[PDB]
Amino acid sequence: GVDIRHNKDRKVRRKEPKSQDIYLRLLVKLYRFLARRTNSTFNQVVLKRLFMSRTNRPPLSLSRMIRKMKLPGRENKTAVVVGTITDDVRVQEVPKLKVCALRVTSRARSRILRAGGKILTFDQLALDSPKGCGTVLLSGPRKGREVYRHFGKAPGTPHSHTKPYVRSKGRKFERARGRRASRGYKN
Amino acid sequence: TNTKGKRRGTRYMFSRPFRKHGVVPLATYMRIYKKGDIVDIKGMGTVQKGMPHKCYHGKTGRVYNVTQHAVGIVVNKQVKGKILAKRINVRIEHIKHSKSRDSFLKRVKENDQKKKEAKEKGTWVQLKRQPAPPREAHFVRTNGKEPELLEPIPYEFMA
Amino acid sequence: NFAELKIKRLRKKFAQKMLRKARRKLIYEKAKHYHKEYRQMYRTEIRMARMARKAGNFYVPAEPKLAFVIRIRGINGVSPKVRKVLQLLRLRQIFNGTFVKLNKASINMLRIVEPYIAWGYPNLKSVNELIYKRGYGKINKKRIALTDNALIARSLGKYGIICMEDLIHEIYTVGKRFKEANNFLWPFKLSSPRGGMKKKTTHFVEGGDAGNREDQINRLIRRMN
Amino acid sequence: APSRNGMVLKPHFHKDWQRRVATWFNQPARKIRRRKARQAKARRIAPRPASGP
Amino acid sequence: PSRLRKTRKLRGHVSHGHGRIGKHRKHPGGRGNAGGLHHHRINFDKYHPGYFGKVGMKHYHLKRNQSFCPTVNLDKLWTLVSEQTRVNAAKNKTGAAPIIDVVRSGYYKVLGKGKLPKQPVIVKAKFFSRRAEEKIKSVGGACVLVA
Amino acid sequence: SAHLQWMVVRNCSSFLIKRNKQTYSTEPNNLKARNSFRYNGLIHRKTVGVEPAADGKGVVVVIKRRSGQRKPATSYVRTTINKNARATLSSIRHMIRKNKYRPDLRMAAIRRASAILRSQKPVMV
RNA sequence: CUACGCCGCGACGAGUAGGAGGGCCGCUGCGGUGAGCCUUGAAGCCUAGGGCGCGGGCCCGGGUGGAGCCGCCGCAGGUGC
RNA sequence: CCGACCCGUCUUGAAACACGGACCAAGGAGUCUAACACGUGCGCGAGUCGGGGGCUCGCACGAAAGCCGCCGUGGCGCAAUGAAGGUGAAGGCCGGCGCGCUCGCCGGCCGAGGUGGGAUCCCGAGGCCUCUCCAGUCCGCCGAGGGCGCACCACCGGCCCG
Ligand SMILES: [Mg+2]
Ligand SMILES: [Mg+2]
Ligand SMILES: [Mg+2]
Ligand SMILES: [Mg+2]
Ligand SMILES: [Mg+2]
Ligand SMILES: [Mg+2]
Ligand SMILES: [Mg+2]
Ligand SMILES: [Mg+2]
Ligand SMILES: [Mg+2]
Ligand SMILES: [Mg+2]
Ligand SMILES: [Mg+2]
Ligand SMILES: [Mg+2]
Ligand SMILES: [Mg+2]
Ligand SMILES: [Mg+2]
Ligand SMILES: [Mg+2]
Ligand SMILES: [Mg+2]
Ligand SMILES: [Mg+2]
Ligand SMILES: [Mg+2]
Ligand SMILES: [Mg+2]
Ligand SMILES: [Mg+2]
Ligand SMILES: [Mg+2]
Repeated sequence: GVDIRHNKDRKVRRKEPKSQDIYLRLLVKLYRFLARRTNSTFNQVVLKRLFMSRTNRPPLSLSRMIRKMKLPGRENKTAVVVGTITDDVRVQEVPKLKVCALRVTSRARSRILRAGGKILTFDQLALDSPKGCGTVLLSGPRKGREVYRHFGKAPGTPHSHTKPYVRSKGRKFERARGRRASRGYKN
Repeated sequence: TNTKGKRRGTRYMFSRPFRKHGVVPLATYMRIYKKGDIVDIKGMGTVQKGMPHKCYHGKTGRVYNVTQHAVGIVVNKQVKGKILAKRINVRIEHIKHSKSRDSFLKRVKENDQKKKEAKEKGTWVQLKRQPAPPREAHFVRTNGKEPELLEPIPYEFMA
Repeated sequence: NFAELKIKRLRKKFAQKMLRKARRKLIYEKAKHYHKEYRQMYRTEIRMARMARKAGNFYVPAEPKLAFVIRIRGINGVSPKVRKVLQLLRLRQIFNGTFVKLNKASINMLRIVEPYIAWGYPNLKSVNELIYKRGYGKINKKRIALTDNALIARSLGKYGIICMEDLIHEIYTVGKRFKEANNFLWPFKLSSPRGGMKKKTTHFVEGGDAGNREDQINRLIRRMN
Repeated sequence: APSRNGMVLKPHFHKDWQRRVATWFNQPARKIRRRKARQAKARRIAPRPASGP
Repeated sequence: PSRLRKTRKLRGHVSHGHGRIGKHRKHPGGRGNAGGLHHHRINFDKYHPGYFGKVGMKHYHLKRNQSFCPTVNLDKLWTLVSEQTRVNAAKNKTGAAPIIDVVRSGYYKVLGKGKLPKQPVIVKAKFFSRRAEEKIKSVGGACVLVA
Repeated sequence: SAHLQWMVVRNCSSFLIKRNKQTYSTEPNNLKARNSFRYNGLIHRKTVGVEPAADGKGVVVVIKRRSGQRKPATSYVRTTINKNARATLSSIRHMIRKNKYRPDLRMAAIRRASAILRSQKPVMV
């Protein structure tokens, strides 16, 4: 025998979309060809983002996309997001944007098109720039989910600011002993 | 079964060396500790204030805070199967500068000079220190003397 | 345009033909030069001791700088310090072998795994037979047999090692790129020693097989591969 | 027993709840019966508004 | 779908995924939140601090309708009216500002998170915050009160 | 689309036969009768099929016209070939290779026609 | 080239409690599909009959029996001793 | 001929002088509901959800499916914090005046700050071309360095409640 260890042999990663959506699997087929047959690492990132779960493909708001496109030297570039683009009613002036997204909210769609923008699907993006040249690969906030407020250290430990799992928020619900110096301790 | 006293088992660890009792020499109060420099935590027993815990005796850490009569040190203490960076306040009697880092700074100062000097004047020189190499070939002369014969000696009962 | 593109292709075939020919002549001449260098090393060691004995003095030869380390004990029940050092020598299996450049750091690593290895100083014939018969290359994390010179050239040609003769010279005479050439060598998977071992559980100097045998490792190699 | 993080739950099922369980398989039949009675009332008050005063 | 569950795979394994040593017994540790202060104290202290004890004044007959007062920030303010309303004010040569009645949209208090576009507007509400009125004033608007 | 309709019926189809670690497919225009995107006889804008004739002599080579895609009544053009073995295969090869009509099915169609023609000559003892 | 497909190269393979994946392993019922099977013999049962699969199991011949049964895509379990 | 102790089981240790098992057939044990938590799939997305009600030949299937929108009441989310009265999340810079008093009146713009990392993307010296050359024609590839920096991490500021 050999003096090795087999507990890390199988790398745990998505090698295909767990979805059975055929329109998704078709452009997974397409970008699997583009990643293999070109030297562009853009196609590789897009391909592996097509396998990711919905929690790993968070939505990108309209305000966040406009902010990233406003950065210097990013004009006349196609904003590419592997996920959903979402309208933001906190912005008032939507510029002209050429944008390729996996899915666009029907209200975000109208505002972009009204501002003279262009919307592409990923099959139109391949014919546009197969190597992903002149694109800005954006992403939604991965940790912007309610679950991440609960993750981290345990709530009853010092210097931890993680949200406890409580059925209700009120002065009767998990606030006395361990939460103030007058009832036991505070940490 | 063992007690949890803060100074259990420090009978010799915190005691003074033989014939080294008395007044604390005052150069130990004139050392300058900035932030980020490397200190060794001894923990002498003459001064009972600000004593390091016995687990940090002999360990080495890096200063991060400097107060009137003490420093804060980030020192790694291994707990079971993990290592975590404790932050302890220790009075300056119980520490001293670590000579390991002081010599490493010296080698760097010599390195940057050596790079500039040699590159200016044309040739390349070795800066990485190598481990001890195998001994080279050399001629060992006899100087006209035959090497002395050695034999094991007969056994005899000493005492 | 068929005629012109045909001639352009035949020009590129011929240029490749010339370049392959020129690389072969270089390989031939490097090996001829290495043969001259080796026999110079052999004659010089003899001559230096020869001239010392004429004067009545001694010629202490230069200490060996290359070793071949063979694991001789299995993987069952090994202390954690020995297990770690053997993994650092890439000896994870019984009757595996590898070349070790010798200095203070490596020698003290050998002393720790002393009961688990037999090692020594291989001679030139040992280096030839191991690389030629049992020589594999770790190319792209795979164990690819060294059946063509282009395998070495694509992975070690940037160091000047572009043939098996270059690899053997780099290993035998411990060159600047010994670490890269040696790490490129997949650890040698030798057979059981034909004719058997004396006793694997004791040091060589006490009628066993473990520990260091200075030049007697070559006798073991002939049986092992 | 609690296991790692979780929510402190207080299920109100300590009181023999299985004797008093209300099923709604008669809900579609109840909607039909109500709709029928609404119509019958509407025919009974012929020109008056069907939804009442 | 019971066919997709662990029970269909644990046939033939005698312990049914619950161990041979410690087994699957009825209630080891008590039922429910048993022993939250004695033998489950570590879990309660670690994950639910503040669980034990009283804090604050108890108030009988709390009517949730009396304290009903939903809030809307300044950034979502302009969405309470039509899209036509805002642009008509912005291109209006006359400095006639529109009226936003947040009580009509279901809010009572106007809070001051975000920023407002540079056009005056009259905002009607039951309550304002200090920074909310400050920012409405800063764009040339007006803060008026209702009941 | 051929690829879209393939993603629908690659596993859920009435013509599918999964049996004995094999997978066949029985739509009318499937040369080699195999469940494959290349040989599927329903999803492509242009397909070719070879069948025996109504009588027990000759073949009927059928091709899909390009215009009436959604009009299955007229979507197929059937012609009968009732010549000797060598002249028949030349007509099928010319129909496919010369017209550039699905050249990837040239050899499958020729082999299928050979099977049909050989299945029509009298059986031996 | 059933791209959920096919091919190439290298390394490796112990396992209780336990976890996970695959199952063209198996039972029963439902929605589809097989212009499916069947009194010219279904289910069931027996068999020194022929085979397949690592295996769970399955197919086929012979006999008895005398009226129902199964494959594939999904769905649901009072589903394997 | 070689090997070969009886399974199950609790056990540090079972072939055990430990317990159950004479044999065969049939039956026979992690189910359902409720509540959470996390993961994944789907629709819509600062929204979302009709689940209770009503309307459609009153009903084989159909106790299904479809529709409502002045049925969205309501739930959950979009705002937190305090025992509570209550309060409640915009900043960056250039300028003139007090005193640019550690600072107030404003203007102008920009619209969540900055540092270190950071996939991807952009610019790019100089190279890779043909029978050859002095002279460029149009784009293809490699590439020193340079630039904007997604998500995320560390840190430093900033805003809200006590
Ligand atoms: Mg093995
Ligand atoms: Mg293992
Ligand atoms: Mg004191
Ligand atoms: Mg042993
Ligand atoms: Mg022999
Ligand atoms: Mg098991
Ligand atoms: Mg059993
Ligand atoms: Mg195994
Ligand atoms: Mg059962
Ligand atoms: Mg027992
Ligand atoms: Mg016992
Ligand atoms: Mg036993
Ligand atoms: Mg006994
Ligand atoms: Mg007994
Ligand atoms: Mg018992
Ligand atoms: Mg008995
Ligand atoms: Mg049974
Ligand atoms: Mg309904
Ligand atoms: Mg409401
Ligand atoms: Mg940053
Ligand atoms: Mg901060």
